[PDB]
Amino acid sequence: NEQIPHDKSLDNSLTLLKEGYLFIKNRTERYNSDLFQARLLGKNAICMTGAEAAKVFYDTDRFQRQNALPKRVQKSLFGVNAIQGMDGSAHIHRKMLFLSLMTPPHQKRLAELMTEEWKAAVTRWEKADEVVLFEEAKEILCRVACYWAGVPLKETEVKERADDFIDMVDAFGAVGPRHWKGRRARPRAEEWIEVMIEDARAGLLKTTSGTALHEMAFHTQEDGSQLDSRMAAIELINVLRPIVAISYFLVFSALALHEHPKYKEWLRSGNSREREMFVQEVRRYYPFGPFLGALVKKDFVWNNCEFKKGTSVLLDLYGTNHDPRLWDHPDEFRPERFAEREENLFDMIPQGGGHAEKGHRCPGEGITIEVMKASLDFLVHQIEYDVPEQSLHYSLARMPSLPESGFVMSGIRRK
Amino acid sequence: NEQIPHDKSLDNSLTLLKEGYLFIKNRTERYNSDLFQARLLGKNAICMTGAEAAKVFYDTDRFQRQNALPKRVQKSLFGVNAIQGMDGSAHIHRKMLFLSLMTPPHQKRLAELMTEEWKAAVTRWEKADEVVLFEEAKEILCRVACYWAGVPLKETEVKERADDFIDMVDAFGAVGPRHWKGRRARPRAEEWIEVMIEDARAGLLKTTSGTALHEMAFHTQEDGSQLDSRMAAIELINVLRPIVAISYFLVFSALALHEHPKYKEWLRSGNSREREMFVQEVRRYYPFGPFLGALVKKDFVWNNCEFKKGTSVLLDLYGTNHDPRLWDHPDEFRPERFAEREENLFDMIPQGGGHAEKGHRCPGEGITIEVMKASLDFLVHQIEYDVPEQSLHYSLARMPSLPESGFVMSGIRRK
Amino acid sequence: MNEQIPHDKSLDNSLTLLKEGYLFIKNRTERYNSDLFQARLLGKNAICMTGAEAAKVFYDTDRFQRQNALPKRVQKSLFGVNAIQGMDGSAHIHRKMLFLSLMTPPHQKRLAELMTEEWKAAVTRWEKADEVVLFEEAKEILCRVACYWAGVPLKETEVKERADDFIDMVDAFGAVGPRHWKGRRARPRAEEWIEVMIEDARAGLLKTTSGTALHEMAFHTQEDGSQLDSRMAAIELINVLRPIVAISYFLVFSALALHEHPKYKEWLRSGNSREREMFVQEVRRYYPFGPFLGALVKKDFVWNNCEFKKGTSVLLDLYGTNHDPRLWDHPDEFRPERFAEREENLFDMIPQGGGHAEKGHRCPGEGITIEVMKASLDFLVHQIEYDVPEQSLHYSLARMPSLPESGFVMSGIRRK
Amino acid sequence: PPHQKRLAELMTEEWKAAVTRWEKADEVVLFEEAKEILCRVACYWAGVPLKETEVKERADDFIDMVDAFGAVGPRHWKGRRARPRAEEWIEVMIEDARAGLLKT
Ligand code: HEM
Ligand code: HEM
Ligand code: HEM
Ligand SMILES: CCCCCCCCCCCCCCCC(=O)O
Ligand SMILES: CCCCCCCCCCCCCCCC(=O)O
Ligand SMILES: CCCCCCCCCCCCCCCC(=O)O
Repeated sequence: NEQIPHDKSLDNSLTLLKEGYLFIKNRTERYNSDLFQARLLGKNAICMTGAEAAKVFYDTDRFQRQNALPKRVQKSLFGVNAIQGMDGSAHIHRKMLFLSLMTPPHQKRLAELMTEEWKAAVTRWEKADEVVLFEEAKEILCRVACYWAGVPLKETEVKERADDFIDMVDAFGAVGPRHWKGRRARPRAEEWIEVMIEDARAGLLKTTSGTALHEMAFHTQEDGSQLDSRMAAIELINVLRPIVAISYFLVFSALALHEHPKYKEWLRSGNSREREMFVQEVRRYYPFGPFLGALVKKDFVWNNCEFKKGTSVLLDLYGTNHDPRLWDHPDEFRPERFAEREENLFDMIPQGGGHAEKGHRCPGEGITIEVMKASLDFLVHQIEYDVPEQSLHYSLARMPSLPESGFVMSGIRRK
Repeated sequence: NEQIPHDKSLDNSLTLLKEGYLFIKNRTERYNSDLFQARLLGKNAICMTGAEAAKVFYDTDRFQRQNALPKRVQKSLFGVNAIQGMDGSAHIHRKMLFLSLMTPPHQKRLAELMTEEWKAAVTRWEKADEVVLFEEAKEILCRVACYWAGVPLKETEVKERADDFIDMVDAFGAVGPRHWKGRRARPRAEEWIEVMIEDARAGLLKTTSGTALHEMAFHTQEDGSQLDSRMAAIELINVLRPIVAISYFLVFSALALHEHPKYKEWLRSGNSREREMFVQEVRRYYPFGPFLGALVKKDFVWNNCEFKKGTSVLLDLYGTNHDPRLWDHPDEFRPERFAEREENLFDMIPQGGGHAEKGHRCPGEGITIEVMKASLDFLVHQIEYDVPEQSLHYSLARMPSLPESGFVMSGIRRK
Repeated sequence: MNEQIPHDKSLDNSLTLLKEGYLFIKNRTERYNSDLFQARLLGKNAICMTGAEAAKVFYDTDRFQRQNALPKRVQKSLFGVNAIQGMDGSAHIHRKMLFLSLMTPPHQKRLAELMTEEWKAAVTRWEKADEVVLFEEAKEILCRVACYWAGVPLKETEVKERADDFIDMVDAFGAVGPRHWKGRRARPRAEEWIEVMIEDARAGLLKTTSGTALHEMAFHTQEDGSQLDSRMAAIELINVLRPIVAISYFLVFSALALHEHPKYKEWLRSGNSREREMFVQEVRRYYPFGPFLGALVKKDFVWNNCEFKKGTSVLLDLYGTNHDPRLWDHPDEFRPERFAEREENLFDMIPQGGGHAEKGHRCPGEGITIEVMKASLDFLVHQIEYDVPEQSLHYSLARMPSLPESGFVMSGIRRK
Repeated sequence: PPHQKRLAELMTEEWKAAVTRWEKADEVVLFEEAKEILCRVACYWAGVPLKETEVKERADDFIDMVDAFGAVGPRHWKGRRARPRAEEWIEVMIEDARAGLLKT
């Protein structure tokens, strides 16, 4: 009873597990429409793609994030009742706290700490037979994130803290044991950080003004009250965990360098401009965030479709980032496409669209870019290495997707 | 005043632990009364026995089940706040859900799956030195129950899941370590099944209409709302666990065939009619459910006893099944006593009395009988085996009870 | 307001309290020449005091309350959540009478005698062992005796685990990091273990005996006649079992005192119960255990030219008061003879609290602690001879609680 | 007879001391108490050092050898595994005693 296409399959959630990052795109292509209806994740939903749909998706008067996604994502990736599900001035108030910790001075400090760690790892890498970049990245990022945040990290817990952080990320689009590893990792990380929050509030743990642990421990909401120690820990996890999740992008950028070697000498000849272009294309080209979920706040009409209050809407991030209407040859890795490109908040949304200060767009975008640029500079200039025979293939069905090998490296030598 | 027999001892709960299935009958015999007063399980109680008392016990205007038993039974056998403690229209509404899953077609299906599994196990049994029927029964029943319910069950977890189910059953009448194993097994099973409920509601787990997992996940109460995912998991476990608990009756059936071999050829020359009589006598003769607890809902007088509102009342299941006024030679195993016998809902109550549709009587009675008939048919026609030297003794003080050896078999060969 | 009252203005005072421990308050009362100073401690603006006169005001229940006084960390490790230590008013007195009813002189005598038989039985094994750690031996014996006297079943294969969980809770009350987390994990294990007992008892499924701690906690009724929650009843029973095991600290300090002051061995041997009580009291006064106590100002009042505002945190220095030269001549010296002909006072000797135990929060186990210490000291003096080999007997005044590092390891043990 | 008397008197002291522990226990298995007491008494009388944290495992190893002499299968294999552990544990004592590094 509508001109809006309707997928009437009742197993669509299971097909989403089968198709992953291509579920919405396969159907927007099939139905010749930027939007279609489908029962997904237990809700009658509308899936939409494209920059114009992203513009509507980020209209906070038309869309809310509360109760948008199933509880399984909060219990694994986000944390229960955290910022991802907040709306109104309360969300903006808490969003300002996250943004205050991810300013360019923070981005520069984090990238510089990573540069030091990469250079120091060379002396052990030269003595190893093989090195898995994903494993080295997750442990370096965990060590750097905690140090930069004032979070104590003993050397005997680095691997278990980093694995717990990655287990949460690796579980957001999974069922069965991969999803359960994140469900068990989250309570350990929350208990671990909440103790620091309580010790800090009693003065029994030294904190430093301007760092994430201190600002989370002593942040006050709009009513002047502090966050519950568990919520303060959860929101600190929403800083430490995604910094470790940069490991995925670091492996993808290394895979892109390997699969497209002409950009290797192109990066050496250039400077930070060419590294940023490469890093932006890594974020646009490779999969990470599949889609975003929202609920319709008030009845409205857009693109000849009636959005009723309460219906779930999913915005295809991967499809928008591979839209031929916005990107020429979208399925090709071409860093040159970002040369002299005007800033657009809705055609490139691997970490969200719109304004971070007025919406749910990722505030760690700058940190992600600067850490990637520094890690790319290290791979290009500091060391030479072989990429031995391995399964470099990554599955689009799997969410999040990662090359099975993890970019194993051998024959590592300093330049 | 009452002037009804009164056991004035203060350690009666400890005496119930040492006398078990005979505690109520020892005192009804001693007091020459169908009922007596006593302080049991921390409550001033009245124990009663006989079919007439069973008729009164199942008057839902006179009796309720809410708050009738200590919390220890919920936290081990039943689950907290499940069907066993419900009253009124809400209980009948949930009771219809269970009954819809245990109709004769379900009984036939479960019995047929059991036959197929028994026959396949012969190849393994012929190669083994000894086989413990109890351990084989619980694992087969667990795999058959989960497959029939639509509950996924990996081969690497069949033993643990079946052990967790049996631990809950083996703990309902225990104190100390035996009871604690059921207190620890219950949260494991609830968490295991609850994940399935939430995954099914999100469409991420395939379910099939008419199976237990589906019907529990999408059952709606009187107000049209579905159960909490934990409640739905608890009530699904109230289907899976008692199916595994049939292992007790299967072991007792083999013990009856061994201790009274005159019935082996009697069953051989007979058919389903003789298997019914044998299976029914196994349920009447051997102990399983000791007694049932209820609370007096309103003041009433029965058998010259004034039942005050709120007092605890225990109905002797075991003693009623061995009542010489209802069964000739009640302490003898005589399957022929069920030859062309009319339906009586209160003289034979090993799995409750009254109407299962209008009360708390076990809805799995038909499933239990049909699975027992199939397993008995298998032991009689399909294999020959030795019963080596073992302790086949079972204690009437241990609740639940089981032959100590578990009817270990050897020399197994197909026929 | 209180600009005259001295004021430590450091922002890291909670961290300095961790590194100074039992000496944090005395260092500043000596520094400021005052029984009173202000400081931000444990996340609250506080006033620290010391001396017998300060203790008198601290135990004025109209001026001070215990609810919300300490951080929740102490409840989650030592006390238990919402237990007797944080209660005020008639409800506190009611539950306090329950504890006192289990720690009367008949209970003190029973526990002390149970200790004596266990010490004597241990000699047979001690003679066959190369070395014996008194701290490890005490906590096991104290746990076995406390559970037996309380009616708490204790399997032989769980004695070490239960005793370790009790000490983990005690050893964590003044710590941060791993040492504190051990108590944070031990408490749920102990609470769950005891709560099943409370549930089985209330159902008649576990035998209890009137007059024993397990029975009295399981069937204690509040002012409104209702029973405690099964979890709360277990928590308060642990507030009896655990502190009995905690006597292991005092037992090691007593043996440390005999070794470090050998002249009192013959003094005790040539004496009787009088000299043992004097030695035991001096062990409690001289050695550290209870650092300070916390309370909230119940209502506005003025004392010692200081304005106490309702809600402000106040910490009473137990250690410093016990070493106050105004009350004890040569206070930093172990002199058991100082307790001969000592007038009984409720505010100058406060290692386990001050005031009246029946009208305040003073430790009701003081009598049990003394009687068990006397019997243990009697055994160490008359029953056995032993060597104290080379070991680290040092105990840090910054570590809360404190213990000689070795735990007074003994060797060459033989009967007398 | 002097060695017999000494071992019996050591046993007597151990039985008497055990009563304090037995009075607080719900149950006591005589076989398990006898094997541990005998192991401690035998080692002490022999001059063999025996830490309290190893009494159970040393006594278990001793009984495993005895309980295996007329058995086949797992019961016999327990003794076949306990013997190398006990032989190695005692040969180190012989080694140290002959070097004067263990008091005898
Ligand atoms: C590895 C690279 C990253 C990717 C692909 C990514 C992606 C995303 C996506 C898709 C969202 C949801 C956006 C929305 O709802 O509109 C998000 C939100 C968020 N991200 Fe990231 N992110 C990354 C790195 C980071 C880092 C390193 C941090 C922390 C320093 C971070 C912090 C956050 C926070 C706090 C939010 C919630 C923002 C809010 O709800 O207002 N992210 N991110
Ligand atoms: C092994 C044989 C079994 C025995 C001895 C047994 C016995 C009992 C007893 C004594 C009750 C309590 C009756 C009452 O309160 O009046 C009961 C209830 C119940 N049984 Fe069974 N049962 C058996 C098998 C099963 C099986 C195989 C299932 C599931 C397929 C099952 C499902 C239930 C349920 C759902 C209830 C609760 C009914 C209600 O409260 O309305 N039982 N059973
Ligand atoms: C025999 C073992 C012990 C038992 C059963 C015991 C019991 C208790 C109880 C029940 C309380 C709470 C009283 C209240 O809040 O009203 C308490 C408080 C206290 N106990 Fe003990 N105790 C024992 C040994 C000790 C020892 C050896 C010390 C030495 C450090 C000690 C020091 C304290 C302190 C400082 C308080 C707090 C006093 C206050 O808040 O005013 N106790 N004890
Ligand atoms: C099939 C399950 C449904 C899929 C749920 C998708 C969850 C949307 C959020 C994805 C954000 C990307 C995560 C990057 C790492 C981080 O920021 O923690
Ligand atoms: C300590 C006294 C016992 C407490 C009262 C026991 C009441 C429960 C009786 C239920 C018998 C049937 C249990 C087997 C089937 C199942 O798994 O549910
Ligand atoms: C940050 C320092 C903690 C504050 C001090 C908390 C209470 C100190 C006094 C209690 C000492 C009692 C310890 C032995 C008895 C017991 O086990 O309760």
